Amino acid sequence: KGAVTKLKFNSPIISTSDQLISTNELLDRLKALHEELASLDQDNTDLTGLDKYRDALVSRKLLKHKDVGIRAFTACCLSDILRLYAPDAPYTDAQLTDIFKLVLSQFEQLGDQENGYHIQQTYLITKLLEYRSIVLLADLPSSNNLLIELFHIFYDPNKSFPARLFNVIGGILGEVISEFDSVPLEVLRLIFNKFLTYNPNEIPEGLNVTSDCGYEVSLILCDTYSNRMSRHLTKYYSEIIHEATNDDNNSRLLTVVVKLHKLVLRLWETVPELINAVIGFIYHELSSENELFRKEATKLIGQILTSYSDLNFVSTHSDTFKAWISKIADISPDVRVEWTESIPQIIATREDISKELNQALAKTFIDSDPRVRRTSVMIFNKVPVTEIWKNITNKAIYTSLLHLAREKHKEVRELCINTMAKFYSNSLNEIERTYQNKEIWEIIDTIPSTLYNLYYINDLNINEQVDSVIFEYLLPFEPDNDKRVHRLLTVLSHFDKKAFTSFFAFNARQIKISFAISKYIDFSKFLNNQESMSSSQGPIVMNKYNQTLQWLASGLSDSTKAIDALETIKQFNDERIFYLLNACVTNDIPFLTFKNCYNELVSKLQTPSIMPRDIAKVIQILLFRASPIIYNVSNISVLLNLSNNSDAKQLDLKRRILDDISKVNPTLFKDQIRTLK
Repeated sequence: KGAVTKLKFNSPIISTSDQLISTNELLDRLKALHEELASLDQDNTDLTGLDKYRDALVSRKLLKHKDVGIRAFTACCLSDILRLYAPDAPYTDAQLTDIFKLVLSQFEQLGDQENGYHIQQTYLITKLLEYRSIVLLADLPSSNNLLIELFHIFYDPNKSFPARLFNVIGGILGEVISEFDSVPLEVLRLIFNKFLTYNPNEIPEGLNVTSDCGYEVSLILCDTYSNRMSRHLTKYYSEIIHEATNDDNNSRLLTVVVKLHKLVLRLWETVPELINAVIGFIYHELSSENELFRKEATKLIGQILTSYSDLNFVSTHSDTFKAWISKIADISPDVRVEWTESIPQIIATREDISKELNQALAKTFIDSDPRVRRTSVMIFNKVPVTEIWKNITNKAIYTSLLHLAREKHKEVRELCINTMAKFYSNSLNEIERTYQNKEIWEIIDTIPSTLYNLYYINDLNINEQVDSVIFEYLLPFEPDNDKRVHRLLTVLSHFDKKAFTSFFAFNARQIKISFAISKYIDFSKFLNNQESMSSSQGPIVMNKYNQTLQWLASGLSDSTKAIDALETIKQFNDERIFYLLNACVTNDIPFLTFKNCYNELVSKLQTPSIMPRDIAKVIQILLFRASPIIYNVSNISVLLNLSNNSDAKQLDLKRRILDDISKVNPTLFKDQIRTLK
């Protein structure tokens, strides 16, 4: 009881009828008492001649005093009283609650506008944490309520606390909760909901210095006090699902589970150290009876594998990861698709996995359900070709791709043809060849040959597709004149006998179709003026042109779409269009000017019995079979011996091509030379 320091303050604080103390005087006195009790040392101090104020600083007349100042100083004085006397704990539970219920009022006022006493309030919250005198609130018959109130004060939106106390607030709420074993679910919501209600990088502005207390606090507790929050996180997730399931509403469980997943997703992006607390639940969700939950669980893990994190998932939670990829055989196709729909992002976000993916995708490309196979081929469409050759490298993958080209399913077949097509084009204008990647090229080089084989199954639809596709990726109409032949050879490089026969056949028809469109216009210009409405060939030519238009419309899926197309063109009778069209079939035409007349021809038909749109998509795919593309000026490029020796895999092609181009009929060939002599 005897020390070196002693309380110097010895003035009345309680105002009675006999002896009263004005507000100001009492305010100043409490100020002195406060400033002194703060300098007093815990150990070396009398403390004996202080009890007088111990029983005075609890008078309800002061705790609920009008003037905020008195209550402020009183709270500061009490904070030190608990400090000094500690651990003796002088005040009883009753008196203690009245004090902790007053301090909360201070924290509440600390958020509101300055009452001219924030300094004292700041000292309160700070000292109450430094001396750990705030934990005393944890061991009370009303700690639960005081806890909920404590959090509501800081997490109160209508409040505005300085970024300076953020670290302090996290300490208060941190130590106070670290004393609880079963924190009210109400408190948990308030703490976790911040990860959902507040999401940064949402509004691209100038500084984003806005910041938020509730959020930062949640992070402090989930980071600094993760060891104690993880235990509660499991309770929260478990309690929520529990509450929503028993809920009279049968359409709430699925709505709440989706949020929890989003919460976990956010937690993993901020504090992936707590995900281990509820990682177990998810694990079983995947193999849960209800597929919906399995679908959501699969989608969740799929989103986590695409979010930035200081920690690794497949490394930390490998048990669940294997369960994730194990959904490639899930009974529910929806779960399968939901899975395959995440691969694109993952592959474009990480390269960590290149084994499980190739093993799963291999089965996904041959799954019974068409939906998944479609979502599988979509990969080569969404994710860039580059990332494709880098990540996936499985043999079955490519093979299965080109395999679906001959599949009965249309929607899948169509998408496939187009995909594996553009893929081939981009697989040559970006990725090169090495001593290791060439192991799979034998599949990408056989693509052009494959497409041409589709002409054998004989199908108006397929044929049209192939035609439009080839001249869209494989053999383009740009950019120069040399590179065309260069690639034209790289395309015909890996070609089987059927590929060539069909290749040449597709050309042998071009000269015939050309002889048609040519006359088509010669018979179309029939109405350029009165000629033989019933004179010359009127009764025969009419049925000549009318029966010739069906010829070029017999190789089209919708013949009734062509006969009406060219028929309306006959109605227009515009010499212009007739010129371009005719100037695109007269054979022997500079590839350059061809692209000019063609491009302008299809563009002039746009936005003019039905929309001309059809006429365009019909005449276009009709010209690819008519107009000469490969059998033109390209002859000179190949005519010029680009090789003096070696590279025999090119000379044989030069032969294969020219040898056939000459077989067309030298009927006109051996004539030019004669006129030249």
